[PDB]
Amino acid sequence: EVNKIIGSRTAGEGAMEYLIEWKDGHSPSWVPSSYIAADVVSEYETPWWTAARKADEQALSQLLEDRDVDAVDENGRTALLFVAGLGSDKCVRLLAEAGADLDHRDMRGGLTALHMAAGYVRPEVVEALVELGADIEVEDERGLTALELAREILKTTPKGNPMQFGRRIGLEKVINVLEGQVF
Ligand SMILES: [Mg+2]
Repeated sequence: EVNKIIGSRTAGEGAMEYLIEWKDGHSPSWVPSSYIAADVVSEYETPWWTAARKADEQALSQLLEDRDVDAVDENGRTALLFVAGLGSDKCVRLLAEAGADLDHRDMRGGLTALHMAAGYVRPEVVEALVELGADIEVEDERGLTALELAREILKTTPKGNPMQFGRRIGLEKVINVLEGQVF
């Protein structure tokens, strides 16, 4: 008896709830995602995930009016993780300013936005997350901080062509930022 979904929120640990405009006229109220049709939920969430994967700052800003900054997908990713991995410091800052949990861990290894930024070699995003107050000591399921992950990826990166050489330079910048080195 859903007319439309008119809002989203996180609940508890890792759950989503939706604000429902009811067909029969009862005042809108919050229900767990499981109480209503999967297709109506999926169709409501789509523009959010599209905006995050496009690092579309304008669309994220508009959608935030009614939706939770920390909406999670099936794998426990929030928009912050998607835009951090893509290297969008503009969208990282937008979402942080909107109240995103900077320390959110996913369910595909327990990675944070800082692990995504370190692993995809996004030094400006690592800088931004540190500035904005991410807890750099948060560990993934393997017990690795973002700094330890960056060092691991550096050790597995060969030195053989100019693109690989450049990747190593970016990883070294990630490492220097997380170590708190003087620039
Ligand atoms: Mg350690």
